[PDB]
Amino acid sequence: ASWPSGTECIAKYNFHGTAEQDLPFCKGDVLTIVAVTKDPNWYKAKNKVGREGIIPANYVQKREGVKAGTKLSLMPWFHGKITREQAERLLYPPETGLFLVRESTNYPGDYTLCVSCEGKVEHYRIMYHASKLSIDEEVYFENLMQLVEHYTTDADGLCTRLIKPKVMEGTVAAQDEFYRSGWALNMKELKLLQTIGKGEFGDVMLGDYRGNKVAVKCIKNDATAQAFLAEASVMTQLRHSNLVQLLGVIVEEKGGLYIVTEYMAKGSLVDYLRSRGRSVLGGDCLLKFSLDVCEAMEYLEGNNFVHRDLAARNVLVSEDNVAKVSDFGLTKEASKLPVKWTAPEALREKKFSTKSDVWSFGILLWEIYSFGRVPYPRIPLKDVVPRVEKGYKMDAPDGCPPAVYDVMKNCWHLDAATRPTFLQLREQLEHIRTHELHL
Repeated sequence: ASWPSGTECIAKYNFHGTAEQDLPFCKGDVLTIVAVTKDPNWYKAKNKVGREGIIPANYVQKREGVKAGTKLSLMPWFHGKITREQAERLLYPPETGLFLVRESTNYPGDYTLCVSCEGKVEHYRIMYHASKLSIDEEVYFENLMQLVEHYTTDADGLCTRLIKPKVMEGTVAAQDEFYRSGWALNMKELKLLQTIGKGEFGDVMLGDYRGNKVAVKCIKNDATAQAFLAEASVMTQLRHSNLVQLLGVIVEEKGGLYIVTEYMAKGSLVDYLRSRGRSVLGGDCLLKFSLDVCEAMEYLEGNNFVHRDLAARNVLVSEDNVAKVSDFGLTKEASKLPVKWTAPEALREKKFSTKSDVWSFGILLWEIYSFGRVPYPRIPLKDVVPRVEKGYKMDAPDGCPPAVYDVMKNCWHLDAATRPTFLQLREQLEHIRTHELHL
């Protein structure tokens, strides 16, 4: 079947054109299909700037979503909860360098490396502490992939170096999955310029990819890389003008895992507010930011996703002032959470829902109209939930429009079901804007 009009394809190679009708393009460029020609090998398509022309199907890769199934993985040789004996069975015919990683039955929370040395299969314990992996407690690693790169390059103490992986069955190489779905990027074209932020769950760096500024993120404490997979996957499925856009994924076999994202020149919404402040940001600007976030959220709810981590810090601003939700690490379909932003039922119940997201939206608005100030200002972090559950609610910020504050309050009802829908939030923020109840 030919690619329907509107299909997106990423260029695998540079195309210089064979005829005058042809549309040239560079490797990595995004092409939107217009229509297939009389010859299935060529399509009419447009580039980002809109220019149309003919291009070869062979040269482009259809871009599509990737589902982080329970079988999707970056470690063929990883076998999850496999038992010692099982590894012995999986590794029965004595082969030097035949290895496989499994979780640790023996020592809970850690992992175990299993190798076939000399008619025997050695089992080395991999300790997980302070978010790092280590066998000899001399060399540490961020993930099991780097550990395998290492011990494959040299035995470095082990009875033998690793040579051949015992590929678990059902494993789906995420590297070619993201590759075939048009989301794979090349490390050689990425130059990491500087670190924009070193956070608790990941790092973000400004970079240069094929000439354009880009944001690169890596995820901490993710030994199996599943946090990485989960975040990348969901991102390949999100497409809204108020959601930070995924540009691609970078997987170095050594173990460096990165998520390349559009660059947002103005930094987090928190900072933008604090820097420019009250004397610069008018009411329209503040309401405009609220609507931006609200639409992003209505989109997520409409696609059955729960953000679970909505806050001014996780909202970035582009060069021309468009606020976009970012940081989709905790994003999952209707099911640690930041206490000051999370709804009571959410911290207590094991399931999260859009209604908790709405609660967080309420908190975020307060952040917006407070110009970055931190939630629950004069209260100890150990009183919040109990005070809140005892009906406490922050005071409307200084100079906050009463109508805006009522939206906040409406987000803070203790009975989740009574909280507004994101569409109802948009409608009310629009009702406010329409009558200028914010000016």
